[PDB]
Amino acid sequence: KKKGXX
Amino acid sequence: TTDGVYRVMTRRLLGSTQVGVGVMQEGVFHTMWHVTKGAALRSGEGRLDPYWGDVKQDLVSYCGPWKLDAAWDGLSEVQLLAVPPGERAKNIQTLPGIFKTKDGDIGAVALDYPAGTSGSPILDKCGRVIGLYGNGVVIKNGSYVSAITQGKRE
Amino acid sequence: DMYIERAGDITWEKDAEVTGNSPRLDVALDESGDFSLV
Repeated sequence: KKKGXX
Repeated sequence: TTDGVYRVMTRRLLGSTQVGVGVMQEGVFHTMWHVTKGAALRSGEGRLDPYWGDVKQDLVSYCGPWKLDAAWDGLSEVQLLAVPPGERAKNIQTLPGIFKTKDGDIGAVALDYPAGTSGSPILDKCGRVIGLYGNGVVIKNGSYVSAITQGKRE
Repeated sequence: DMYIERAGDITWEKDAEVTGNSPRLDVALDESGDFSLV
């Protein structure tokens, strides 16, 4: 979330 | 310490790694908390010390209080000044969507970039920074949407 | 130990590529700073 794996 | 957009690098992992991006304005460096977890930063021979941070807003400022106070007008297209790892800074124009929350509505941009792009600035047509890219969600179809995350200028 | 590297001016680019849509999403922000879909 930060989407790279998230 | 010139104004502008900066990569946030670390040499703790293999080689040199870009963990995020930030904005230098008015003597203050602005990035997202999850990029630095509030650590101090080297800028050449000098050191930047954290000054303000908030995990819930996912923001942090160095050398001074948060300076960026422009806001999306809710109508106009904006530009992500994306600074991807290992790649040149590039502007991407888009019309923001909206995060609807119990505490009001937040602009959001549906642009997907590497993790180390976190902290790249989102700009209005006057070149003012309306927020930082990289705190978001993944939509029912697997696409990424980032809030336009803007701090408060004390 | 982290360091910064200048990458550019902060400026609007007249000829910029346009892309991405404009989703309207109900979300929640938790105390850890994570957004979630409702």
